[PDB]
Amino acid sequence: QHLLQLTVWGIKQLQARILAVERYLKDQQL
Amino acid sequence: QHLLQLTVWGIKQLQARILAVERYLKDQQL
Amino acid sequence: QHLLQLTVWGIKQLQARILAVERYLKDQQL
Repeated sequence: QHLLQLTVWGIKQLQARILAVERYLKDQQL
Repeated sequence: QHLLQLTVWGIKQLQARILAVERYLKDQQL
Repeated sequence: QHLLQLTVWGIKQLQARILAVERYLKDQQL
């Protein structure tokens, strides 16, 4: 129903996925 | 014209780019 | 105040973070 709210949530989900990738690179020492 | 529609599409495009990175890490065995 | 404007900016910020990851993979030769 509230698509703008949904995009805010979607952006947060994608932020968490990018953060997990950044952290993975750090943790695996690339 | 419909900027909220455009942000939905943009989020989908970024999702595909993050997915490609996740898959690359897996495929290259990091 | 203008949440749709804010999501456009947020998407741009996430795009820059994904781009930095893509470039990192290239530069580190994975």
